[PDB]
Amino acid sequence: HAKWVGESATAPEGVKPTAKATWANKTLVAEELAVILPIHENVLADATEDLLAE
Amino acid sequence: LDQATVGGINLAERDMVALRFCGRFAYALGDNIAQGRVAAENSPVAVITPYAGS
Repeated sequence: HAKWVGESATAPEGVKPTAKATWANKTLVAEELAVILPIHENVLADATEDLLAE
Repeated sequence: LDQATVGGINLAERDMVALRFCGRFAYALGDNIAQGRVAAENSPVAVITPYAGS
């Protein structure tokens, strides 16, 4: 931010302030989610529906 | 001047400026002028001093 200023050559109210801008960091971190669906080959053959499609 | 520090005043920090004036000068007096075979002591200057009495 800015400030209001005097004009004095010697008093502390005649001096312009110093100041900082600052940056920070957010992150994407890739994480994994998964499942395994085991089925028996005979059950998959005897069913009336394609259980691998399901 | 618009950024210097002069007499402890930081010019830029205080929205001040200064004018630095200078000149370089010399003086010489040609005062033992030649007067013959023998070197002489003189001056081209004489002085009048006020009446000291009371």
